[PDB]
Amino acid sequence: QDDDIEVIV
Amino acid sequence: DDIEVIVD
Amino acid sequence: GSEFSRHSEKIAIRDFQVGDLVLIILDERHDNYVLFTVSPTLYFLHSESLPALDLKPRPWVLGKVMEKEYCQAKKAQNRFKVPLGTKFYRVKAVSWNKK
Amino acid sequence: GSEFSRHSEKIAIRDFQVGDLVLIILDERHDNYVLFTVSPTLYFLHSESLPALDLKPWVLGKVMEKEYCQAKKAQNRFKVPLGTKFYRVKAVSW
Repeated sequence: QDDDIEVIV
Repeated sequence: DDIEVIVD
Repeated sequence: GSEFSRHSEKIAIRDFQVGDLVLIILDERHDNYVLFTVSPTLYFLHSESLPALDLKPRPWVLGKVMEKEYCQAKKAQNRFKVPLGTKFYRVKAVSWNKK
Repeated sequence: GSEFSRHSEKIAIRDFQVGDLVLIILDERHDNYVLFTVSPTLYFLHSESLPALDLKPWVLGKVMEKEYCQAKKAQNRFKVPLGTKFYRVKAVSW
């Protein structure tokens, strides 16, 4: 479901 | 005078 | 002061004190601006304060508390559309950008 | 923190930290609940948290977690342009 976004760290 | 101040 | 900061002002929500940052919103059923609060008590904005907030009888603004007076409605018809005998506060405020 | 202090808490409006009290509002333009903020950055309420706050597709909540995110598709759940950076916040009841 978190396909339209990416977590950036 | 519709309202009254109790404490300021 | 745009970077991460620890001592930014936060919005007061009850037991309002001189200097508190507050969220001022229109209360439809009383045709008056009020403080956003979790208190059961009504905190009405003083009429003297609307020009300093760019308000005319718009949704919301941020202000700073200058004064608060505890009041009672003495007439059934009154400026705040509250029942006779209601206790409430009237709050003077200025824009958020005053220190 | 102490009990009194926990009661006298105020609403954070920027630089959100775990434990902050926040005001959550529906942002119809972005099809999501967001944290009320005076920052230009968007802080979305994580889908996982809506039931915790008695929400179903304002409320007060306490920040539990935050994640920094970038939109990787132009059509995305958040109705933001490709490449927009924003936060997603998990929150619990106050």
